[PDB]
Amino acid sequence: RAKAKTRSSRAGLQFPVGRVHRLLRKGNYAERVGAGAPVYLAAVLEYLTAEILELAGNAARDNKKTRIIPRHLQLAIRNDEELNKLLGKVTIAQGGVLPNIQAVLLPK
Amino acid sequence: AKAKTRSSRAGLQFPVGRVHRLLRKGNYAERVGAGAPVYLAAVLEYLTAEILELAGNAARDNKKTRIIPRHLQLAIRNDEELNKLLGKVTIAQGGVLPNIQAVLLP
Amino acid sequence: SRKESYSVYVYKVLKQVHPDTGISSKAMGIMNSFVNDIFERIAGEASRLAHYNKRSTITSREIQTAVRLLLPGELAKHAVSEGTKAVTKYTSS
Amino acid sequence: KESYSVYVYKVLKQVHPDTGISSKAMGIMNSFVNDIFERIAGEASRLAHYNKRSTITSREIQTAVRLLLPGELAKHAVSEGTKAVTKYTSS
Amino acid sequence: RDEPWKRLPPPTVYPVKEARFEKYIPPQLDGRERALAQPPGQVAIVIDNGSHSVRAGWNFEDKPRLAIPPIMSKYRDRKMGKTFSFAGSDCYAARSHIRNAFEAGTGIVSNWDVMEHVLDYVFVKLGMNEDMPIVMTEAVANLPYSRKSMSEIIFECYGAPSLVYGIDSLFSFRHNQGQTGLVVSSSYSATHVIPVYNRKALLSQAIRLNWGGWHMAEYMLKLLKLKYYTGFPGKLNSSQTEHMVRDFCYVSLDYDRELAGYLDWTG
Amino acid sequence: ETHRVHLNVERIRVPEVLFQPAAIAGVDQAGLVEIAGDILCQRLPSLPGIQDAPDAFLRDVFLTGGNTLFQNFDERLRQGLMALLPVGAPLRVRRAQDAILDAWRGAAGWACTEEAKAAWITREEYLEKGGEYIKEHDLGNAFA
Amino acid sequence: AQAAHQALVEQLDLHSIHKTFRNPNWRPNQRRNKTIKAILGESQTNIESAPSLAPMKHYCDVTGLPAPYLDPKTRLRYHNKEIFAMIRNLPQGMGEQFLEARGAHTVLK
Amino acid sequence: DNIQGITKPAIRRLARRGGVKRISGLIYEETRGVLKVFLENVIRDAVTYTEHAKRKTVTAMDVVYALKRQGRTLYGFG
Ligand SMILES: Nc1ncnc2c1ncn2[C@@H]1O[C@H](COP(=O)(O)OP(=O)(O)OP(=O)(O)O)[C@@H](O)[C@H]1O
Repeated sequence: RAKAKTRSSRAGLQFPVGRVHRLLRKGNYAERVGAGAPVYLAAVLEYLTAEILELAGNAARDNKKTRIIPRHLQLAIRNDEELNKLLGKVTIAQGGVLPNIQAVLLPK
Repeated sequence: AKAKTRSSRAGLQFPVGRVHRLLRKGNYAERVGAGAPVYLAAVLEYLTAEILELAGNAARDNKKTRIIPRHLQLAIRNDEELNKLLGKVTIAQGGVLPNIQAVLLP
Repeated sequence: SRKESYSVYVYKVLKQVHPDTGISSKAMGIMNSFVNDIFERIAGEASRLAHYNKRSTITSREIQTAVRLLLPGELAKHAVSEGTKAVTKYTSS
Repeated sequence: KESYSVYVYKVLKQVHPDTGISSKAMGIMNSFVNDIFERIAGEASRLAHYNKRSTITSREIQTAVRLLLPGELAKHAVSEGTKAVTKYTSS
Repeated sequence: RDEPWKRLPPPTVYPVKEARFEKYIPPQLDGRERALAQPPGQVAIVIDNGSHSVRAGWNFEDKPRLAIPPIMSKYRDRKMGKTFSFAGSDCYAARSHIRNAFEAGTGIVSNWDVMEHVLDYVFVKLGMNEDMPIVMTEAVANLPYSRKSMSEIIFECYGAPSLVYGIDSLFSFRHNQGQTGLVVSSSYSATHVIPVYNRKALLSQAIRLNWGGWHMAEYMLKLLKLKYYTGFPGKLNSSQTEHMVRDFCYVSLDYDRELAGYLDWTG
Repeated sequence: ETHRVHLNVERIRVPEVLFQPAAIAGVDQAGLVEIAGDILCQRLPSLPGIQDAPDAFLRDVFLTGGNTLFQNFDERLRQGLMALLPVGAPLRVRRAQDAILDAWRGAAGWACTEEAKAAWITREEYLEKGGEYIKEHDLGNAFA
Repeated sequence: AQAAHQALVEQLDLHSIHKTFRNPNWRPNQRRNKTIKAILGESQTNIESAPSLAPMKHYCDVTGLPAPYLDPKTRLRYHNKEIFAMIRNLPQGMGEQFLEARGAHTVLK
Repeated sequence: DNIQGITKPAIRRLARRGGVKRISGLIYEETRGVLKVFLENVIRDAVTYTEHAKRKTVTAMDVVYALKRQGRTLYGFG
């Protein structure tokens, strides 16, 4: 047999096109799944992961920390219009809230 | 031998066969068990009956023999359990429940 | 063309509950929509239940559980009752 | 007990090389991955059943991504996916 | 500044020349009466099987009698209860069920149910009420299946004494009284380059470029579709772009200098 | 005013694809000038059986087809071949007289001669030899 | 009013004139009307088309002007910043049609 | 413009059906804005389904799917 080239690579991806394919096929989304479908879905999953993790590391640096934690993920997911629309009905454990105090309540 | 419909065998008006086909061919599962379409047909028949009963009452109260969309709206909104089941649902030509807030009356 | 619908069975049930009452084509469209919608809900939740518990069969027990999750209050109890009656008649016959 | 941990880690060490991520945060990110997977796959399945198709092609995944992700998010996602599928085809 | 469009003259505009019909149905029977008067061996019907315009006539004249596209169209009317089938230039391009005998983009006949009716229209409008030899053109390095099917339609459908195939550009060479040269012929389907050495074609080394007048029309249609970007309120047919190309295009002599200063305001 | 199409670049961009096909429209083939130069300079001197490759084929290069009646088309080909050929070749590029109608007239004049009579396929020859039978004439394709 | 158009449709017809020379013994075959791929698959001439190997002068594909540089997002040759502006705000579904007109679109499968 | 075809009287009637006794003049333009945002969201999805199906005509089903996608299930069509 010729050497096994992982599809993630054949694709230029870190994400597991293989597992994505199993999950689509064994996951009853339909009777038949193309190769294209796994590739594309894996890519989209990688992109969103990248965006979130990037914003989260930005937040972590802003707070002079080396380690991404839940609160960081949360503040990232809330400061972007697009990620906050994608995850607008999601609760993140140990995330906390964004700091917000109404104007009328502020000292006058 | 003579054919006996699974609907009649189950004591249902709703089509056990059609429900079985739809469960197989809708990609819901790899396998559909023999009891599943019987159960689902029974439930759909029950809920059909419940709404039609209340809609028939609504039609009678308006002195009409035909259920029009209005009667389905009145049937659904005046029962708490139907209104919780169909809270996010819009019904064409249904109208609204007569409801003026207390502080607006003279 | 061909376009199958639940209009037949809706009408059969109507003429059992209220024999003098009829149903408009618009109301029939709503009832056809309703049956389709709740079929999709219960079948969908039963699918998820099967997948979760690593089962490959939407048995009566999945449908029962789906019905308990989806329908509020007394509708659950009554729906579960009629379903249990139906499968009893079927399996005993 | 399979998790998209490995891959979350490879992406992290590609985008912020010296930064780590906590175990709890890894859990949350893995949940994120699973959720987005599920949503896209499900919308794709619906589109397939609605068009009487029985196959989830690249074109189903594309249209799912355009329905689900907002604005610039949607556009960039479509772009990345298309690029990936193109490279795959080339190889 | 009002200067660059104050003394600017009113525009001289050209209308659309779409390839419509023309009001002629001649049943020309004056050619057979002259054809039966000549001695035998010197009477033959010549058909140029052109991709843009099939031409046909008798050999003892100078102009061809019929010059039609390979367009045909068949119908059935239920409000009238009758099957129609007319072909050639008699199609108006109000109804269109148009399919062509030639494959779009290549001068190889592969739509034989159309070519049969086109030849039927030819033999009707020439006048056949009954057996003449046929000289017919084809494309360079033609596929064998197409020649087999064309010969089968000639012998079996109609009934002919003899037919012979030839390359039309080489016929135009032999009429132009050349002996040895390099025939470059840009047709409607492909542009051939054929070296001829002492009245003999060296077809082992002729080269066809895969571009032609149909490609001109289609690429012109694509660039007018992408130039007027936001939506143009008008039917953009292929044939009207072809008539735009016919009278509004010229090959520039020095292209890279003409092109870069073409869209300047002055002029 | 809205129902108007203006043409500026399309006058000289569309008939230019015959000379630069691989860049304007992406057809991955060669230009007309480059094909003519490949045949005149690299194949015909290397073919045995002919006497003069530049001194004979350059006496008459003429242009036949329907997609030729453009203003300044022969001059472009002449300048291209002048750039390719050695200095002193008697290049004389001209065109046919009735470019869209001489393809019919050539087979009209050819139709009833002795070479055509020695190249016909009669009906019994079609019944005996088959369908794909080729009388090898010097104008038709190669026999098979 | 439409009688002249009806007469023009009626007189321009093939079935209205009887075929006095068509052989009725002949019967058409079904396996015709193929493509070039199918005919080439039957015989497995017309392989005398030749490509090139030379530097190509790359022009713009929005306009026709000579353009010296392309893009990373959409891969379009473009002349100056106005054409760059119209490239980066064009509605979706057309940035692929420019590469369709130039060729090598590579649409998904 | 076309959004101003959603007239002040039309908006009044809809407010009346909802039990509204008194309507500030600023409500009319706010209502038009809110309606336009809602229609854009549903039409975007409806066109998306239409394109996927390789159709040029938007169908009732495309609208019903777009509404169900957005949690506003419509009974009476399909
Ligand atoms: N006056 C003109 N100026 C420019 N182009 C013209 C003119 N008249 C005709 N043409 C072009 O000539 C083409 C028709 O060529 P013609 O019909 O001779 O090719 P053909 O012999 O059918 O090709 P083939 O031999 O491949 O079947 C048309 O595309 C048209 O654009």
